[PDB]
Formats: sequence, C-alpha cells, structure tokens
Amino acid sequence: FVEMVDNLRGKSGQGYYVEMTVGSPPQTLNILVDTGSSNFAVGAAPHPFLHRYYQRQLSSTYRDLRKGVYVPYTQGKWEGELGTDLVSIPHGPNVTVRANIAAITESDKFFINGSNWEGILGLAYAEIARPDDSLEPFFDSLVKQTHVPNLFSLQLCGAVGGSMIIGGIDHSLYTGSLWYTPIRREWYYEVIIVRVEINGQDLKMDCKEYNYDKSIVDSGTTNLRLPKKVFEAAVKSIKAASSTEKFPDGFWLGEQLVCWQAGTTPWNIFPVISLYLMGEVTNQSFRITILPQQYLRPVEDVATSQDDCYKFAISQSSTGTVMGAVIMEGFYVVFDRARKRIGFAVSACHVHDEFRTAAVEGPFVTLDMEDCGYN
Ligand SMILES: CC(C)c1cccc(CNC[C@@H](O)[C@@H]2COC/C=C/C[C@@H](c3ccccc3)NC(=O)c3cc(cc(N(C)S(C)(=O)=O)c3)C(=O)N2)c1
Repeated sequence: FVEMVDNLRGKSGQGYYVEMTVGSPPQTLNILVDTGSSNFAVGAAPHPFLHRYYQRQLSSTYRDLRKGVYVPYTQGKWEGELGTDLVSIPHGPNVTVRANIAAITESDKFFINGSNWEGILGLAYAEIARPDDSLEPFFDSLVKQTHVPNLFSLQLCGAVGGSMIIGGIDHSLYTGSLWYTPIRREWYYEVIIVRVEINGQDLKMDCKEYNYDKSIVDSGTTNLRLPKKVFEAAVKSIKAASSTEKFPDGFWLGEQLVCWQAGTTPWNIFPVISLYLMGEVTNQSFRITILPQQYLRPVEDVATSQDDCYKFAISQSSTGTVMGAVIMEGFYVVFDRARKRIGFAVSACHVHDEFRTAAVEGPFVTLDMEDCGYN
C-alpha cells in the first residue's frame, strides 16, 4: 500500500484529486475523488478552466454508448455523452480496467479556475448513478474486473495532500482505534447520527432530526452541512460559546470571512463539536470530535495575507446532513463496502493545537430506544 501513500493532492477546499489515465494510448487527467456521487466523468471538450481534456478520437479502446447524461450536484452541473474505455490509476493498484466514462461536453459552475482537476470519480453506489442504476460505477467495475478487495480508505490532509488506499487499510495512516458505523443503505454512503454536542452540551433534539432526510459521508462537498433545524441550533450554541467576540450575520451564513492579525486566531473561544454515530451494536455509539481548526476554513488570498481569514464551513441543507471534507480531514475514513460499514480513526495528519485534539472515541450508551433513522 506504500506505493499508494500520498497519491492525493488538492488546492485547499478546492477538492482532493488522484491521477488517472483514460484511453489507449493513456491520457493523464487529475480526477476529484467523490464519495458523494457515483458517475465517473471527465472534461472532454475545451473549457477556459481546463488545462487538458479527454480526446476520445485519439483512443482506439473508446466505445460510444449512444446515450447522453446530465448530472446536477448541489452546486455545479454538467452534461455529456456516455461510453467506455480503459482506465488506470498510476499510483493506485497495478491494473487497468474497462469502465463507463461520461465525456463532459458542457458544464456550469463545475470546473474551477486553477483547481488542477479535470474530472470526477463518483465512488458511491449504482443506485444514485445517472442516468440510472444500470450504469455501473467505477469502483464496481474495478472489483469485478480484478482481485482488489471491496474496500477503499481516504486520509484527506490539507491545511494540500492525502492518500486513497484502494483495497485495504494502511495502519501507518492512523493512530488508536478504528470505530465503525453501519452503511444504512447502499446509495450514497448513508450513515446515522445519534447525538450532536457543542462544547459537551447536547443539542437536545429528537435524533431523527439529525438525519432528516438522510446523512451522508461526502468527500466531494467541503462543508459540514446540517438540516435547517439542526443548523440553527448548532449556530446558536457556537455563538453562545464564542460570545466574547461578536461576528456579523454574513459570517454565520458563509457569505463573509473573519480575519485576525496573522498568527493570532483565538481558537480557544470556539467550541469543539461532537457528532456521535450509530455503532455496530444496538444503542451503542462513538463520537468524532472536530476542532474550530476544521470548521473555520482558511481562505488563502495573498491580498488579505497580513491576516489569517476564515470562512465558517458549517451550512444549512434542505437535503439532509452532508459530512463533507470539514469532518473527514484529519480522520482516516474506511469505506468498508464488503462489510457495509464505514470506519473512522484519528489520522496521522490531525490538526490539533497545544490544548485540544480531534478524537474518535467510545463506546457511549443510550437507554432511549428510539431509532434515529428518518424512515
Ligand atoms: C447523486 C448526485 C447526482 C448528487 C446530487 C446532489 C447532491 C449530491 C451529494 N454530493 C455532492 C457532490 O457529489 C458534489 C461534487 O462536486 C465536486 C466539486 C468540488 C469543488 C469544490 C470547490 C468549489 C469552489 C471552490 C473550492 C472548492 N466544491 C465544494 O466544496 C462543494 C461541492 C458541493 C457542495 C458544496 N456545498 C453546497 S457547501 C458550500 O460545502 O455547503 C460544496 C457538491 O455538490 N459536490 C449528489
């Protein structure tokens, strides 16, 4: 797995990407790793923000599937033409497999000026593939075509880099225990949140609320996104904990940055946030704790660089909870498809400071026998 270590790069909340090749002869593209969707898609026509794109006419292994496809995410949108071709991951397992590829020919607010990636690897299940669930996702083809075990793990670092280990778990990438929460249903990587605390204080809502109307693990979304009711309760609590300083409403909404004299950020006025995930046994849970160094994301800009400036990276959602890269960075996350479970452990690349450390820990029990799944 050592060959696979540090095979991810990124630009800081611009997304983590892995090098892949498509076509014969191999065309090199950087591909965003997305556990929040299930299409493999690449830029296939010129675009002002693409340094390079897939040229189907140059690949003798390309087969056209005579079917278009359109994919709108929460933000960003592309459309294109389906086909298959040979795909490999130079710093992944040593194999080449044939896979579906959407060749993107038009898009909106999807590619980013200077991002370095030219396509997207949807690693979730066929149930949410477009145009429908008969379009086998990349990781399904990989496992069917090779002897790779049905598991991958992500260590997203930033603050960027990281590792996606295909087929296994690399112990050098984490410390302490791995804790597992069940995948509720194979579509998104859907999980169940049973309790939320902000500086050790329970939000005290019915736990179904935390999962209204699903909770997902999504490396393709930057923020921790929360159902409105949870988001409003979370912000109330963070504000109360951090009340020695008062920030504008635009800060709370992600529309404005807050800035401090370089090196003087008052991390200790901001609370730790704990998400307790359903465990593998009845009414047991574990918690993952995040520090303000994860949920206050630095915005790099030479122009404001006398300061450190941050965006609040918790935001509201009308489509359920999204545990985005805010939650994943500094955890080693194991997508154990074979055992229908997702493991979390503290990563070798945790942020911590001299006072507080992100954690994955348990077990915790609750007598209340309510199931937290929203039907
Ligand atoms: C089943 C499919 C069709 C579907 C449909 C609807 C929702 C989903 C759930 N998964 C979404 C994921 O798949 C795509 C993937 O997008 C990858 C792009 C990353 C670029 C990055 C970025 C943009 C601009 C500057 C820096 C980074 N975007 C976000 O962080 C980025 C990306 C996305 C959402 C956000 N949020 C809205 S946010 C502002 O963090 O709250 C942020 C997003 O939609 N990501 C899935």
